[PDB]
Amino acid sequence: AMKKFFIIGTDTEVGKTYISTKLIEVCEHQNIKSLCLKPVASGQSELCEDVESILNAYKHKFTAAEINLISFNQAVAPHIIAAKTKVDISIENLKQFIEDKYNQDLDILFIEGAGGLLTPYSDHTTQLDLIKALQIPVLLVSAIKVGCINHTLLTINELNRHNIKLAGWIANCNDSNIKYIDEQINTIEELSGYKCSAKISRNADYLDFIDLSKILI
Amino acid sequence: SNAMKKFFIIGTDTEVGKTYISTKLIEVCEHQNIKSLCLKPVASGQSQFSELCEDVESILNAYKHKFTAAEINLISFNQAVAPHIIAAKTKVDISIENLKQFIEDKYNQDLDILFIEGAGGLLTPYSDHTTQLDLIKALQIPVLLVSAIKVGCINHTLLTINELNRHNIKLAGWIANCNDSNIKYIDEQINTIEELSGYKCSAKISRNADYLDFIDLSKILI
Ligand code: NA
Ligand code: NA
Ligand code: NA
Ligand code: NA
Ligand code: NA
Repeated sequence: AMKKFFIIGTDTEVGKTYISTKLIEVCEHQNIKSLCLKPVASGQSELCEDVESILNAYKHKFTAAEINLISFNQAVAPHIIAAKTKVDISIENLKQFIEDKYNQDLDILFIEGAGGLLTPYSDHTTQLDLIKALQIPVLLVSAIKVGCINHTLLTINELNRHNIKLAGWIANCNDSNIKYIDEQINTIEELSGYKCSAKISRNADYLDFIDLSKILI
Repeated sequence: SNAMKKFFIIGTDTEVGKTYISTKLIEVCEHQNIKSLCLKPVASGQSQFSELCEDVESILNAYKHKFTAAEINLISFNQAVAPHIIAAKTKVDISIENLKQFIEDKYNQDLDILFIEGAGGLLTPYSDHTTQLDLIKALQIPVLLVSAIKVGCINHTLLTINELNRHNIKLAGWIANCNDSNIKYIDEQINTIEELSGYKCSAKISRNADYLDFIDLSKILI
């Protein structure tokens, strides 16, 4: 009965990790047994910054080896760094790593990906290939800024083409200088047909936790 | 002109240097004595020096004012935000039918090439129920895709190409706009896009002018 969510962004640097920490915080506060994986990571803090962020959200209940399989140091590709260092980001190895968690006593398993939907894992594979092999739903994090509507709709359409369920989308309103935030969110909802699951801003709010909790119910 | 070739120019994101590429395409035509026109039917972002939008001014300057602002643009907004949002706030309807008529009305002119510069990405909205793609579909013309090479460009370029392919829209070519010389692994990213998409890059444009630039850009038109 374990719920599973593969977390992707609409672009690189949409605050996806920040959202993962908020989802972890909701589970922890509700005494829900959860785990958040970061199977592929880049950019060192010994451990990568996103790996450290997730371990810190769980108050070190888990280890880096329990959540991460492969790490890169340059903030470009995991995939271009993988080719430069002569290592592979293998779909089968990542699939086995994630599916191995399915018999743990968890209510929810989150899997934070390595950027966008078609972020490559090689010059012949993308993150979609892994998500499609897993046959699990996606949680899409959209950073609200000029151009986000095009990126959010493109990502939702690609998911639809490959019959990957969209469990929900989250508006990361990480920049209060962006004008017409509410209008951009309403447009994405209208054009996509998906109501926004949660509107998260820098200003901490309990509605964030109420809305985030509903994704998990 | 019955022989007129048409190209709808779109970007992988809102600020990818689309207009700079359009000015280079105009320059190749002007130099080869090819009769061309470049439209910017929907524009946003006021010029630094006039009441007109910056992209409208760039196109007019590229043609040395052989055309008027009314010939190249139908709808303009001062704010550099999603055009449909300003349109809704200012009681302006961005209509697919009106844009289609504005563009198709140029087809009886003595032009060898018609460029139409779009207003952001493929799915940038024109309203709460339409996007740029609806106009492109209605026009039945090929697209030129401008991709700014930067981290995240692979995902955006592949998503845009796949959306074109789903709606049976011809991709005339994609251009790598290497507008930021500080970006790491530029050739590796272009190579990844070519291998995953199946489309060889039509032209690699950098901050420094090159012979390859004009040869490659000319080949898109021939
Ligand atoms: Na296991
Ligand atoms: Na493949
Ligand atoms: Na589907
Ligand atoms: Na006419
Ligand atoms: Na529609």
